[PDB]
Amino acid sequence: MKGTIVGTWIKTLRDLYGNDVVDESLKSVGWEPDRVITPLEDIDDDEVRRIFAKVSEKTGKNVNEIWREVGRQNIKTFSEWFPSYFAGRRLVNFLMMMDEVHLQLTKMIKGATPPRLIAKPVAKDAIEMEYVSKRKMYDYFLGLIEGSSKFFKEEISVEEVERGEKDGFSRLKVRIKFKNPVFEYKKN
Ligand code: HEM
Repeated sequence: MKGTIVGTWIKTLRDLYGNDVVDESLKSVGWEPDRVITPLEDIDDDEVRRIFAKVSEKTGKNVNEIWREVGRQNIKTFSEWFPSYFAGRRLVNFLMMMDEVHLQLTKMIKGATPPRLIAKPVAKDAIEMEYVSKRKMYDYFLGLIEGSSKFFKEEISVEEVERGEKDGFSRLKVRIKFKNPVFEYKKN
């Protein structure tokens, strides 16, 4: 997992559960105190899993609930650390550019496996976004979407269209419907 992104999760976990829980969890995996992660750094997915397992143990909360809460709260963290991706954008534009952003931020990582997040308009007021990744981080995915709605102050309804798993890849397709129209038909 891209290091700086794990960095956002650490900050978000501190916001949710406190420095004691987080410090203890990072200590359990040998994380240097006040460790600063650099842009080219990659952090083992298993290390991330172990950090979250410790937070779960200490807070008594199920790991899936933690990922859901982290997703909901991490958008704020992203808006502070990566402000350029939010400036002058509407929620629909933000969501539609995510697939490209994830490809961009993982390009120079050995064995890059970013999640695919292809979104496609399906109506004047809705898009279908399909999460595809071997990591099966459904709760985090859904949480970020909810947090994005809150950050952009644009109400949406989210319905699952379908989910599945094949050859190690998990997929979750959701239909995101906006209160007001966001698209209009134009000649192709
Ligand atoms: C400006 C905001 C965002 C940035 C900069 C960003 C960046 C990233 C990056 C680089 C990773 C690491 C991937 C890897 O190392 O393979 C990641 C993970 C992830 N991102 Fe984002 N992300 C943002 C917003 C979102 C949003 C809005 C969604 C979903 C609607 C999303 C869904 C995910 C998921 C589910 C993962 C977890 C890894 C996986 O499932 O395979 N991200 N993000």
